[PDB]
Amino acid sequence: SGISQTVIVGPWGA
Amino acid sequence: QSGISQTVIVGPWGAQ
Amino acid sequence: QSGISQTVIVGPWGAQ
Amino acid sequence: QSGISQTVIVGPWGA
Amino acid sequence: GKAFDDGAFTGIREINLSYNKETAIGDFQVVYDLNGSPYVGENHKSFITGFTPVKISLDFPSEYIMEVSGYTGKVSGYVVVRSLTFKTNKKTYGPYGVTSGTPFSLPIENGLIVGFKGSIGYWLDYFSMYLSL
Amino acid sequence: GKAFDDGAFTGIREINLSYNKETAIGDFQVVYDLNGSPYVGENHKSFITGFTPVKISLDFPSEYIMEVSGYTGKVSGYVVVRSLTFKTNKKTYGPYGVTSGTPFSLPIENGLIVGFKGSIGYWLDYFSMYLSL
Amino acid sequence: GKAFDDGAFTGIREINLSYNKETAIGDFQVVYDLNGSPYVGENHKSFITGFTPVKISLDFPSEYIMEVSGYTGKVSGYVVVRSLTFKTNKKTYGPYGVTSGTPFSLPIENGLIVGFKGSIGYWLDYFSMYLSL
Amino acid sequence: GKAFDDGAFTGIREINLSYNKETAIGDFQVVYDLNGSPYVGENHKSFITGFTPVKISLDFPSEYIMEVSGYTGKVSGYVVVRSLTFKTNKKTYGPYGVTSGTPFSLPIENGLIVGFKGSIGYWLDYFSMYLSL
Ligand SMILES: CC(=O)N[C@@H]1[C@@H](O[C@@H]2O[C@H](CO)[C@H](O)[C@H](O)[C@H]2O)[C@@H](O)[C@@H](CO)O[C@@H]1O
Ligand SMILES: CC(=O)N[C@@H]1[C@@H](O[C@@H]2O[C@H](CO)[C@H](O)[C@H](O)[C@H]2O)[C@@H](O)[C@@H](CO)O[C@@H]1O
Ligand SMILES: CC(=O)N[C@@H]1[C@@H](O[C@@H]2O[C@H](CO)[C@H](O)[C@H](O)[C@H]2O)[C@@H](O)[C@@H](CO)O[C@@H]1O
Ligand SMILES: CC(=O)N[C@@H]1[C@@H](O[C@@H]2O[C@H](CO)[C@H](O)[C@H](O)[C@H]2O)[C@@H](O)[C@@H](CO)O[C@@H]1O
Repeated sequence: SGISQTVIVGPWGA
Repeated sequence: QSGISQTVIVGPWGAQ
Repeated sequence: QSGISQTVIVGPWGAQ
Repeated sequence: QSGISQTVIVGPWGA
Repeated sequence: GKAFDDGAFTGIREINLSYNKETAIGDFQVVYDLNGSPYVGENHKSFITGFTPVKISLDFPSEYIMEVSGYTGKVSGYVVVRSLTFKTNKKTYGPYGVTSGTPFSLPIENGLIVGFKGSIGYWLDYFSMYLSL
Repeated sequence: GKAFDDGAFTGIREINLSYNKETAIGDFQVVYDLNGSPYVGENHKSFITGFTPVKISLDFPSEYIMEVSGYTGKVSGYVVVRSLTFKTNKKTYGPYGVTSGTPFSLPIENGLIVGFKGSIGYWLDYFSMYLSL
Repeated sequence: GKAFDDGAFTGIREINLSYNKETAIGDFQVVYDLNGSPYVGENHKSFITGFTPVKISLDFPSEYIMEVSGYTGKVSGYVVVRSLTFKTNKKTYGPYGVTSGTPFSLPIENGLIVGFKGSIGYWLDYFSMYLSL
Repeated sequence: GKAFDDGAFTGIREINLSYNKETAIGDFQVVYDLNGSPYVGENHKSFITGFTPVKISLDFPSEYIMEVSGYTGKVSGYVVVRSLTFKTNKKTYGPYGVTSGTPFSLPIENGLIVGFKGSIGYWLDYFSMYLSL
């Protein structure tokens, strides 16, 4: 894919 | 600017 | 897909 | 560190 | 609620939120840094009103978030974000909303928050943070 | 206690730890992946004994940690990590220790835990994680 | 020449450049992808005119650049970027300009070009690219 | 030839190679940094002998490669890497081998070479570099 990835933390809540 | 590669660090959880 | 960490890879220079 | 996100930069090519 | 995803940016310039002590977080909007240019993120508004407005102005680029903390809890039968706190290398912003429910804390040793995503209905249902070096 | 820092690796193959049902987490050791090969990390040991050992052997690379949660609390006048839980895309390992005090939670929507650092005295004082893509 | 730095984005949607069959590359502009939306970058114009314009429209996000190659050489006593070729997983776009002087090539095995910086006087003096996972 | 991949590390302490001033690059092996300690990477050997050895010992962490340049060309009907030059922030190492064929240049403005992969037959067939912040 041509979409740039980033580290994601979460979710917090529901 | 040094020759040591870095990474994201999350924490610390506990005594602070 | 896997629990193997990834890195930016540049090349190859040379054959293929 | 600072508040600016960093990225790998390759180059420059030319002058 | 309505899901949202601001995506990834160069950094954070300002956080805009709202809260009610009796409920939870109502508003969420971020002014990001984009390659040196401030970028006004989409306004993630509550479906309702009666919120106390908060503006978190950061001394970008020297001032950056070292910790995001807060509380989740049940408000009208929904598990939502009740309280938020933002700690920088300069000061502590918050707590904004009551410090009751389940605590959560994301301290940072290396890297930065570069973006937000989540859902807003009556209140902030959930959120996630984009982290980068 | 004594600080430790394993540094950054390519992934996680195994977690070896020990706990006490009345106190906290004691010893902490990781078998890392280093470029498709196991790398035995150093064993971070408590200054005391009496802990129950646990081996979290993972089906690397198909199995990887998605969440790390636990509790922080006071034991003999010291704030320590009382309990840990590791949820992969395949199973929940834990809780191990004492499910009392302030909870904490690290869900990861994108990226991996590639290393640990922290401090151990009589018990695990604190810990941090290295995250990478 | 006049330096530019578009900074970092989320990918590439379109490249607009101009060349002269006798000289080098003149104009350079990128329609970048930003968090799922197109983001029209600054037009980096040459100090002169008489250039042939070319639009490189990408089938984003399925189509992405795997290699950037070209030529650096001397035009009127200046080392400039004389030629440029954008190679995707679907098509080869080029060469654009004069394929004379010294070749350079950036093949990508993993990662993406997410930004451009450089300098433009009468011609493209030099350029760099931001690479991200 | 025989393919190889050392994967990713924390930096580079030393590069040990061999060349024949008549043909190309032969043997290639790297001493990496892994979390502050040296890690002797596998020895990637040439099928043939008669190469001039070279030890490129880096003043790690303050000295790091800022550019890898060289030449690719035909040797006995095969396409190989004929010469290599390593430019650091303190010194210039090389060229080593034959400075004939097609030149290539990989300068770095931001980030580090953290690993190598390639192939060795009678000579270094090709090579790729792991880049990281
Ligand atoms: C009209 C609307 O969008 N409803 C909101 C609620 O949304 C629901 O939230 C639950 C949470 O588990 C679940 O995701 C449902 O799919 C979703 O419709 C909720 O967000 C509340 C509280 O913030 O406000 C609205 O009523
Ligand atoms: C130094 C040592 O081995 N003693 C340990 C204790 O460490 C102390 O921890 C406190 C935390 O509030 C503070 O950081 C002190 O500087 C440090 O010496 C402690 O970790 C306890 C129980 O965990 O016993 C240890 O042996
Ligand atoms: C005023 C100006 O920038 N002139 C342009 C040239 O710029 C010079 O380029 C050399 C090249 O190494 C050097 O960087 C000088 O500092 C710089 O002034 C050059 O860019 C040419 C060719 O494109 O165009 C202008 O004349
Ligand atoms: C045993 C072996 O692989 N032989 C070496 C050659 O390898 C061949 O190279 C071609 C290149 O187009 C292709 O990759 C083949 O699959 C491969 O077998 C070659 O590397 C030479 C020179 O370097 O040495 C050996 O003979």
